[PDB]
Amino acid sequence: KNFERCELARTLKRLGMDGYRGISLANWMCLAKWESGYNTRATNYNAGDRSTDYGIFQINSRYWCNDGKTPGAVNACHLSCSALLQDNIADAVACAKRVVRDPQGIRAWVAWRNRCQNRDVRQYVQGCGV
Repeated sequence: KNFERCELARTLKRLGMDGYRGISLANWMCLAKWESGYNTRATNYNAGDRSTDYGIFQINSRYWCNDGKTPGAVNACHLSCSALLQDNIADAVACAKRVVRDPQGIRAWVAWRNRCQNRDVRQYVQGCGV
């Protein structure tokens, strides 16, 4: 499913993402935008280390979810990577929260550092009623 901007903003807000561990909704939107373009079915195989990024947040199989084909991987979110490919983003949001509970916080995603950190992210939630 490809979410429309404001639709996603409220979906994330209802899921408890607004200010989760100090992370604003605009930051989460900027993350999803640059990671998948708001596409829940987005996937990226990393030939270099044999891992795969799944869903709207492009969560990696090496540490977060289990797909059974990533060498020496763990499943910190305790989810089949398949759960990160559903139209319903509840499980992906639960896993994204797990990711940020670690020391790096939102910085875990390099794309957030590249395109959201110290950037004007207000545009992501303007007019969405959040």
